[PDB]
Amino acid sequence: SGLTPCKDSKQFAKREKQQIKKLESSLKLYAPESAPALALNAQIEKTKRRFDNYGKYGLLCGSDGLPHLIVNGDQRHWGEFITPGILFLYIAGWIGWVGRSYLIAISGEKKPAMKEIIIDVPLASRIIFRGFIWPVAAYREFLNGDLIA
Amino acid sequence: PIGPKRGSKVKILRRESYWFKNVGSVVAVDQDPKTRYPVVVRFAKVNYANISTNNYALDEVEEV
Amino acid sequence: SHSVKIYDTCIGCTQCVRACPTDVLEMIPWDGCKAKQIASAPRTEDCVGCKRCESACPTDFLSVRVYLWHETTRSMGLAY
Amino acid sequence: MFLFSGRGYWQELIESIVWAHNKLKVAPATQPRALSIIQGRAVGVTHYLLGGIATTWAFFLARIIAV
Amino acid sequence: HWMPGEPRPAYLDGSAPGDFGFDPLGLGEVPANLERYKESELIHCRWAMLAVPGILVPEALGYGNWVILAIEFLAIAFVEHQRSMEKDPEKKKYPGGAFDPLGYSKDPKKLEELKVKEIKNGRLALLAFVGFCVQQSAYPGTGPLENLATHLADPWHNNIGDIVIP
Amino acid sequence: LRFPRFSQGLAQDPTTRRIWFGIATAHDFESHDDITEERLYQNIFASHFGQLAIIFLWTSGNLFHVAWQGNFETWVQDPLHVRPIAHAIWDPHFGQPAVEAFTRGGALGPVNIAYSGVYQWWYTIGLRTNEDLYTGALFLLFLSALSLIGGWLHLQPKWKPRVSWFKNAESRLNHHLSGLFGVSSLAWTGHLVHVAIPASRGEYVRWNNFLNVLPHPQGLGPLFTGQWNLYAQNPDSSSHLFGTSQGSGTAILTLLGGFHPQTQSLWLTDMAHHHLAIAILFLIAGHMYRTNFGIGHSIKDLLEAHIPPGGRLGRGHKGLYDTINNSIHFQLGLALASLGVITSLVAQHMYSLPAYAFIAQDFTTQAALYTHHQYIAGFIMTGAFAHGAIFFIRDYNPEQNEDNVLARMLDHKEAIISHLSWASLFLGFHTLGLYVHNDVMLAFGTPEKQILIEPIFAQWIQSAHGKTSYGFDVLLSSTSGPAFNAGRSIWLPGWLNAINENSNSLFLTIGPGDFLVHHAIALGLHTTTLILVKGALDARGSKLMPDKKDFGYSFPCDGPGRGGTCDISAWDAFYLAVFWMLNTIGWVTFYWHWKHITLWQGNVSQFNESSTYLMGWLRDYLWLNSSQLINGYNPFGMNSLSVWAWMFLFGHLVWATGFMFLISWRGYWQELIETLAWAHERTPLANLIRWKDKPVALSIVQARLVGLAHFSVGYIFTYAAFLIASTSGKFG
Amino acid sequence: LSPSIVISLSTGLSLFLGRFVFFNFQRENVAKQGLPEQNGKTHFEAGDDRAKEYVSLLKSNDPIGFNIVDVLAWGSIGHIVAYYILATSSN
Ligand code: CLA
Ligand code: CLA
Ligand code: CLA
Ligand code: CLA
Ligand SMILES: CC1=C(/C=C/C(C)=C/C=C/C(C)=C/C=C/C=C(C)/C=C/C=C(C)/C=C/C2=C(C)CCCC2(C)C)C(C)(C)CCC1
Ligand code: SF4
Ligand code: SF4
Repeated sequence: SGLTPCKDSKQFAKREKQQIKKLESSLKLYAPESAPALALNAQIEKTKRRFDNYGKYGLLCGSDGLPHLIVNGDQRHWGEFITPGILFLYIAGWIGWVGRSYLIAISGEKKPAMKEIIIDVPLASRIIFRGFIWPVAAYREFLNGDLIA
Repeated sequence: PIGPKRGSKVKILRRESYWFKNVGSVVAVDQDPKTRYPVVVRFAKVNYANISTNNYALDEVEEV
Repeated sequence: SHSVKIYDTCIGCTQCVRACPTDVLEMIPWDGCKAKQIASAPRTEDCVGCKRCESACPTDFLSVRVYLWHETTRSMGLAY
Repeated sequence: MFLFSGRGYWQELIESIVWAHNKLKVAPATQPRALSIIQGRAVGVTHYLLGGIATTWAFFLARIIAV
Repeated sequence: HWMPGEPRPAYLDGSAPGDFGFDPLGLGEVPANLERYKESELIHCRWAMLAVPGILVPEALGYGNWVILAIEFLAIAFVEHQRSMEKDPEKKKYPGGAFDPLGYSKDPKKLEELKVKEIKNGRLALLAFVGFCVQQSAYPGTGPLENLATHLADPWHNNIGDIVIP
Repeated sequence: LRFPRFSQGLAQDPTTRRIWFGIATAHDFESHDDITEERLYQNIFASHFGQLAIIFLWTSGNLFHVAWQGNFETWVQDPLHVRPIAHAIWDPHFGQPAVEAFTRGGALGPVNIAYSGVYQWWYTIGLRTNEDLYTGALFLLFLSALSLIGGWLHLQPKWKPRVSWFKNAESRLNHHLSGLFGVSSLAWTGHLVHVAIPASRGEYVRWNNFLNVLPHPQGLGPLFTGQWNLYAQNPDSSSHLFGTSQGSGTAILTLLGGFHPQTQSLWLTDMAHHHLAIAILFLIAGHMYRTNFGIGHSIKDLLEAHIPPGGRLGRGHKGLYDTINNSIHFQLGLALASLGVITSLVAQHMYSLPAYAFIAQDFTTQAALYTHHQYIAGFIMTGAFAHGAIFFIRDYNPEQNEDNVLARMLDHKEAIISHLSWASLFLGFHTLGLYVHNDVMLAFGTPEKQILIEPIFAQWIQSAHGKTSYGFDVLLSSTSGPAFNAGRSIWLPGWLNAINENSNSLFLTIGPGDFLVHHAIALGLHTTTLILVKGALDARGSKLMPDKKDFGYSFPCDGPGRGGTCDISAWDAFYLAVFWMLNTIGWVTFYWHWKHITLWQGNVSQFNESSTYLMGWLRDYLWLNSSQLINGYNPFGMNSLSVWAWMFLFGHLVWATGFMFLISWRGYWQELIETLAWAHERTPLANLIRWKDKPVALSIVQARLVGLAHFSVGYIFTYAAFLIASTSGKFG
Repeated sequence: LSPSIVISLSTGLSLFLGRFVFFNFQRENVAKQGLPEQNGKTHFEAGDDRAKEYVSLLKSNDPIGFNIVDVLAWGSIGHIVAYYILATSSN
C-alpha cells in the first residue's frame, strides 16, 4: 500500500546514522578505557544490530522511516500479528482454565469461601499441569454439555 | 403436617426476593392455620443486608 | 408530609419502632404471625424521612416502606 | 470517577457481571461488593492529591535542573 | 434412506413420495411450511426438467450454445396468478382435471410409482442444471457438450485439480 | 395557591425550594394538578406553535442586522478578500485602544466578524443586495405573527381538537410524507431553476419580472413530450466565473458530479436534479396508508403479521401499535434518535462535499460549523435514551406487551449489559496500552520501536471509491472492471478528478494515527451506550431495589441501608453519561481540528509523525496553537483577540466552579446556613428586615444538575474560544 | 418513433389489468387488513368526526364494483411507466 521495504529506506538509514552520531557525541567526553566509555560503546553495537535485524526481516517502512504492521492476514506478515496471537490465546486459555478448575474443586466444601484466601497449594499444584491440554479439555466438555450451567 | 418436609431443598418463586430462582434448605414450617408465611428457609449466600434466613408462603416455594 | 406504609410480611421484631427518632411508629396486636403483633404508622405528619426504620427491617425486602412527598417545616427539620 | 459518582450504579453493574460469571461456573464464593460510601470518598481524594503533587513535582524538577 | 444409522425426524415417516428423511437443518417442522416446500419443489423439478433439453439440444444440432416480451410477461403473470388462486392443498401439488387427457391417473399404485419416479428425475435434473451453471463459470463461452467432448479426449478424471489447485 | 399555580405540593412549601422547583417542573405537563389526556395534547400543540414562533423571529434578526450593519454588498464583489460582518458593537465600558482595534472591515466602528457562514449561503441561493435581506426579514416577521395567532386560535374552546385527532397515525404519515417532504422539495427545485441559477449566470430575476422570463429557451415543451434530455444540454463550462455570464451554459438539470473549478462547491444544476428526484420519490411514497378512500395499508395489521413461524422472537410484533400510539415518550425517543443520526451525517457531509460558494476557502467558518453540529448530536442522543428510560418507567404495561420483542428485551437485560462491558474493557485496555507503549518507546529515544498499524480496511474502501494513492487497483480504481464501464460516461470523470485532488477534504489520506484515534472514538461510543442502556434497562428495578418503579424517574437515593444506595435512580444514569458524551465529542473535534489545521498549513507530515504518541498531542497541538490566543492582552497592549482570551478564562472559571457542586454534598451547607440565619437574626439595625421564605440548601438532585450545567458551559465556551482564536489568528 | 400521445396506451393496459385480472386479489387484501384501529376501535367510532369513510364516492353502478378511486389508482401507475419509457429512451 505504497510502503517500501526497510532495507531500501533512505529515511531508515538516516535515522540510524543520526542515532549513531548522537550516541558518539557523548563518547568523546570520557577516556577510551574508562567504564562509562565501555558502557557507551556497548550501546552503539546494540543499535547497529537492531537496525540490521529490522532490515533483515522484510518490515515495511513509509515516508517517515518507521516500520508499519500489516494485520490483514497476508501470508508474508504472519509473524507480525497472527503468530503471536495464537500464543497469547493459548496462554490466556491456560490461565482461565486453571482458574475455572480450581473454583469447581472447592465448591463442594462446607465453607468454600475459606479456600479463596488461604490457597490450598497441594491442590493447586495438581491442577496447574492440567492446563496444558486445555483446548482438548474444553472441546470435549462443550460437546458433552458440561461447559454451561 | 402442613407444608414441605423439613430438610428438603426448595426453589424460591418470589419475584422481589434476593434468592429468586435459588435453592434453599427448609428449617421449620409452622402448623398454625393463621400464619401467612410459615415456611422458614435458609440460604448459603447472604443478601445485601447480611441475612441468610427468610420466611415464605406455601405457594412461593417449589419442591425440587 | 411523607408516607409510611406497613405490609403483611411483618414478623413483629420491634426494631423499626426502636429506631425511629421522632416517635412515628407503634406496635399493635395482630394474629398473623408467631409474635402476634404488627407495626403501625399513625403519626406520619412527624416523619422526617431519615429512613432509619428501613435499615432495621430483617425481611428479604422491607416490610416498612417510606415514600417521600410534600415537605413541610416539620419534615425539613427547621428550627428557625 | 470516584468523586462524582455514587454506589448504586456500580453495584448493579457488578450484579450483571456476576450473572455473566455464574453462567460459566466461575462464580467466586466471596461475593463481590462495590466500595462503601466512605471508602469511595477516600479513594478519590488520595488519587487527586497524588496526581496534583506529582505533576507539580515533575514540572518543578524538570524546569529547574535545565536552567 | 438418506444415510443409514441416523434417526429420522418425526415429520418424515417414509410414507410421502420421494421421502428419504433428509433434513439436516430442520426447515420443515411447521406443516404449512412443509406444504409450501412440497409445492415449490414440484414446480422447480418440472421447470428444470422442461428446461434442460432446451439448453442441450442447440449444441447437439449445431445451432450454438446456451450462452413478444409484453405477451410473455402477460401470459406468465396470468398463469402464475391463476395457479396461486387455487385453494386446495392437494390440488396445488397435482391439479389433475383436464390437464391429463391421457388418463394415467386411473391406476393408484402406478400413480404413486410415477410420482416417485418424477420426483427422483426432478432432483436429478435440478442437480444437472446446477452443474451446467457452475461449469459455465470455470470455462467461459464453452457449452456443456464441448466439455463432455474434452472429457472424452481424456476420460480419466473430473478435471477439478486443474482448477482447485492452480 | 400562590406559586406555582399548577402544583399544590410546592405552593405549601415554606422554604426557597418552592421557587426552584416551580421553575424546574414548569414544562412537565403530566405531573401537574388535575391533568387529562385531552388537556395534555392541547398544551403540547400550543407549545409547538410557540416554538415555531421563535425560530422565525431569530432568523429575522440575523438578516436585519446583516443588512443594516454588514458589508454584504462589498463582500459580494470580492468574496475572497473581504471579512463578513455580523453586527455592530456599542459598549460604554470600551477604552480608546479597543475601539480602534475592533474597527475592521469596511465599517466605521467596532464590528463582529461572522463565522456562521450566512454570507455564502445567501450568496449561493440568489440574494445580491440589502433590499432582498430587508424583504426576507419582513416576511419572517409576518410568519412569526401568523404562528402566534394560530396557536392562540387553537387554544380557544371552540377550536380545540379532540384526543382521537392526535392518534390518527395513518392520516398524518400520508400528509407529512407527500406534503411536507415532497411539495417542499419540489418548490425548492422550482426556486433553484427560476431564481438561483439565472442569478449565478448573471441574470436578475425577481417578483416583478419572473412571469416574463423563460428559465429554459424551450420552455415546458420538452417536459410533456418526454424529451427530458434537452434539459441537460450545453452545461456550464469549466472556465465559468460565478456571478457573471462569461462561460455560462443553458442547462438546468445535469448529473456532472465533482466540484466547480472556481468556487470549489457542488454544481448548482446538480442540486436542482437531486431535489427533483427526492421530491418525486417522496410524493410517490405518500400513498401507502389507508384513509377515508377505502384503499391502503393499516399499520396495526402490518405489525401483527410479522411473526417468525419458528417462534424464536416470541409473539413477534403483536401489540406494538397501541404501545407506540398510547405512549408519547416512545414517540419522542424515536424522533430524537433519527434526528441525532442525521445531524451527525450533516456534520460529516458538509465539510467534505461543500455546497456553498467560497466556503471551502473560509477556514474558520468551516471549522465552526463542524464543531457546532457535532456537539448538538450528542445531546440529542442522550435525550433519546433518557426518554426511552422515562417510557419504560411510566408508559410500559407488562400485560399488553407480553412475550413480544419488548418483553424479551426486558427478559435478558443481563446478557446485553455484560457484553458491552467486555467490548468497552477490551477497547480501552488495548488502546491505552498501545498509546503508552509508543510514549515510552519515543521517550527512551528510539522511535523505530513503535507499534504502528496501517488501517488497511479503510484504505481498501478508499481505493474502491477511486483513490489512487495506495495502488490497490480494485473496482472504480480498476479501468477494466464492470463498475468502471457502467458509469464512465455519466458521472465518473468529475468524481474521479475531484477525489484525486489532494488540496481538498474529500477522502483524505490516513495512517496509523487515524487508526488509533478511530479506536478511541469507538471506545467512547461503546461506553456511553453502555451507561445509557444500563440505566434504561434497570430503570424498572434491580436486585438492590426491586420496586424502583414506584419512586418515579428521579429521586435522590434509598437511604444508607443495605451498604449504601447513592446514585441509584435512572435519572443518575443520564447524569453520568453526559461526561462521557462530552469526552467523546472532544476527542472527535480535537482529531478533526488538528488534522485540518496541519493540512491547511502545508506541513501534513507533522500530524503524520506526532499523532502516534500522547506527548505529541499535548505539545504540538495544545501548547503550540495557544500562543496567539493568550497574547490577546499583555502588559504592553492588546489586539482584536482579547475577547477570545477573556472567553478562554471565563470558561476555565465556570468549569472549575462546577467541581464544587459535583464534589461537596448537602449536609455541610445546611449546617452553615443554620449559623448564618442565627447571625442575621441577632444583629442590630439589620433584624428589622425579615425573609418571607426560609433559606435552605439546594436539594440532592438539584446540585447534580447545577454542577453538570456549570461543567458543560465551561467546556463548550473554552473549546469554542480556543478553536476560533487559533484558526482565525493565522487565516483570518 | 411513436410519440407521447400513443405510448400512453400503457394507461389502457394498466386499467385493463386492474379491472379484469388483479381486481379480486386487491379486494381480498383490503378486507383482510381492514380499517385502522386505535385501542380496538376504528378512528371514526373513537371520536374523530373527520375520519368517516366516504360511501357516496364508493357507490358505483359497475357490475363488479369498480370505482373512481380504483380508476385513479390504476391509471396513475400507467402514466408513471409511460414517462419512464419516454425518459429512458432518447438519451
Ligand atoms: C480465573 C478467573 C476468572 C475467569 C475465568 C474470568 C472470566 C471472565 N470474566 Mg472476569 N474477573 C476476574 C476473574 C476471572 N474472570 C477477576 C478476579 C476480576 C476482578 C478484577 C474480574 C473482572 C471482570 C470484569 C469487570 C468483567 C469480567 C468478564 C469476564 C468474561 C469475559 C472474558 C474475559 O476474560 O473478561 C476479561 C476479564 C478480565 C479483564 C479480568 C482480569 C483477569 C484476572 C486478573 C485474572 C485473575 C485470575 C485469578 C488470580 C485466578 C487464580 C487461580 C489460582 C487459584 C490457581 C469471562 C467469562 C467480563 C464479562 O463478560 O462480564 C462479566 C467483564 O466485563 N471479569
Ligand atoms: C400537507 C399537510 C401538512 C403539512 C405541511 C403539515 C405541516 C406541519 N405539521 Mg401537521 N398535520 C397534518 C398535515 C400537515 N402538517 C395532518 C393531516 C394532521 C392530522 C393527522 C397533522 C397533525 C399535526 C400535529 C398534531 C402537529 C403537526 C405539526 C406540524 C408542523 C411541524 C413542523 C415540522 O415538521 O418541521 C418542518 C420539518 C421539515 C420540513 C423536515 C425536517 C427534517 C428533514 C429531513 C431535514 C431537511 C433539512 C434540509 C437539509 C434543509 C435544511 C438546510 C437549511 C437550514 C438551509 C408542520 C408545520 C406539529 C406542530 O404543531 O407544529 C407547529 C404538531 O404538533 N401536524
Ligand atoms: C482519566 C479518568 C478515567 C479513566 C481512566 C476511566 C476509566 C474507565 N471508566 Mg470511567 N469515568 C470517569 C473518568 C475515567 N474513567 C469520569 C470522570 C466519569 C464521570 C463520573 C466516569 C464514569 C464512568 C462510568 C459511568 C463507567 C466508567 C467505566 C470505566 C471503565 C471502562 C473503560 C475501559 O475500557 O476500561 C479500561 C481500563 C482502564 C483504563 C484501567 C487501566 C488501569 C491499569 C491497567 C492498571 C495497571 C496496573 C496498576 C498500575 C498496578 C497497581 C500499582 C499500585 C501502586 C496501585 C474504565 C476503567 C465503566 C465501567 O467500569 O464499566 C466497564 C462505566 O460504566 N466510567
Ligand atoms: C473555581 C471554583 C470555585 C469557586 C469560585 C469557589 C468559591 C467559593 N468557595 Mg469553594 N470549592 C470549590 C471550588 C470553588 N469554590 C471546590 C472544587 C471545592 C471542593 C468540594 C470547594 C469547597 C468549598 C468549601 C468547603 C467551602 C467553599 C467556600 C467558598 C466561598 C468562599 C467565601 C467567598 O465568598 O469567597 C469569595 C467569593 C469569590 C472569590 C467568588 C466571586 C468572584 C468574583 C468577585 C465574582 C464577582 C461577580 C459580581 C457579583 C458581578 C456579577 C453580577 C451578575 C449580574 C453577573 C467562595 C464563594 C466556603 C463558603 O461557603 O464560604 C465561606 C466553604 O466553606 N468552597
Ligand atoms: C445503502 C448503503 C449502505 C447502507 C448502510 C446502512 C443500512 C446503515 C445502517 C445503519 C443503522 C441501522 C443505524 C442504526 C442506529 C440505531 C440507533 C441510533 C438506535 C437507537 C436506539 C434508541 C434511542 C432507543 C430508544 C428506546 C429505548 C432505549 C427503550 C424504549 C424504546 C425506545 C425506542 C424509545 C452502506 C453505507 C453500507 C454502503 C453505501 C450504500
Ligand atoms: S423515616 Fe425516620 S422518622 Fe419516619 S418513620 Fe422511619 S425512622 Fe421514623
Ligand atoms: S417493620 Fe420491620 S423491624 Fe418493624 S416489626 Fe415489621 S419487620 Fe420488624
